[PDB]
Amino acid sequence: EDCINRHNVYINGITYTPVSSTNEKDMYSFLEDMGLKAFTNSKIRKPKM
Amino acid sequence: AHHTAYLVFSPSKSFVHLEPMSHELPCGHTQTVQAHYILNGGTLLGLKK
Repeated sequence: EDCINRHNVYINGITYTPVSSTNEKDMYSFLEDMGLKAFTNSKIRKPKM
Repeated sequence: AHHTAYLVFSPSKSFVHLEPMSHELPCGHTQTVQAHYILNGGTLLGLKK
């Protein structure tokens, strides 16, 4: 559930950069590509929005 | 009521407002005129005044 979308990304500075996703690798992803799953509450999956 | 307003750019992050006497204006008089100033770090290096 943990969405993080700001109304706008808030560049206090040059100019407000907008909203878009990323694409990188993850521990969740490491352990799914592993082949498996676990339970924690650590900050494993990226803070996707 | 309808009105829009905007904000400055200030990478110094300092700025002035001027508070008008925004109404009818006589002639052959004066008016005292006020403003509200901030200066992040002031003379950062500069000199005194």
